[PDB]
Amino acid sequence: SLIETADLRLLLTTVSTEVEAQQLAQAAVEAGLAACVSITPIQSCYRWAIARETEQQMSFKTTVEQLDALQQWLQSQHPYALPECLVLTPIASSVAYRDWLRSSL
Amino acid sequence: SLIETADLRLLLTTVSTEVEAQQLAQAAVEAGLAACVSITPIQSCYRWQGAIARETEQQMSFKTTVEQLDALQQWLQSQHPYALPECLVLTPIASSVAYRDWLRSSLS
Amino acid sequence: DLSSLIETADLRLLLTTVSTEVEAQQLAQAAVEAGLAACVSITPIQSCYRWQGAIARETEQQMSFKTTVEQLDALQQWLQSQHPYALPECLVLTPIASSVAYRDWLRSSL
Repeated sequence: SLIETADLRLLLTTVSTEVEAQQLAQAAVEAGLAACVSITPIQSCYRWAIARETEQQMSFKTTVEQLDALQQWLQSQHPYALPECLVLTPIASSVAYRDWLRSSL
Repeated sequence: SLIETADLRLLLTTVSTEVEAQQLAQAAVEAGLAACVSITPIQSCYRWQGAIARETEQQMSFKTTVEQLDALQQWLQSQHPYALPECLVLTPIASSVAYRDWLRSSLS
Repeated sequence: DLSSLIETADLRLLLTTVSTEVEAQQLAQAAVEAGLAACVSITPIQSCYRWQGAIARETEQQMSFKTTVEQLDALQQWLQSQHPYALPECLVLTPIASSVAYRDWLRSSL
């Protein structure tokens, strides 16, 4: 059952292509910067004038210990870009999932 | 109108296929454990069984109250196709008065 | 600023759903035009809920409005005048960190 959590983090960022998204996910998990990553296609509307672009939403599961390192490494992979960077803190998790995630880093 | 909230919860998990996701969503709602469930197709990448895997999955977001969360999670665990399901819980910090009321009422 | 994470308390994500892609695109455009959000993202989903006593499953568009707490009230009030549903979903999350560069872009856009 559930345990209240303060040290888990979800890092949400965007990249332009699926190819990049698949590569970033794999190398992030390979490097121990995230335990898992999801990729979701989205359409974004934003001011840059108003642009409408199709991109990939990435959600990286990680801990507060690995977060700063993860965010920097991601930016090193597209240093020209000014990507979305938003982090959420879950208030709870299962014991088992929390332990797997921490063990994977 | 907007109101600060502390008793709403979004439980996030993933399942393999669309059928699995539809069945689990319907049954949670029918059990009165979630007010609504959203399902989004995703690709995931993770370490499992000593390897890095890339797979297509369905992201699920169960909208519920703190009162039903422990029950929903115990139920999920008995019903989930994965041995170790993803289980992450987010807390909204605000809602409309009318939406907050709708969620709570759906589970009353 | 691109490489540095900072704690944020002033950023907000407002989540709602609408029925059609046309609706979503029209709302997202108008929110950015009016300075109420810096960025709006749209994602196709399926949602399951009880309606008129029966379990319904419907295709919808999930929207995520990225904004500040200074604009959040105005956004929500504006949404209620412009949303196609009688009782729209409205859940707001607080990101607790961002990059210096993204937070500044977001603030400067509003």
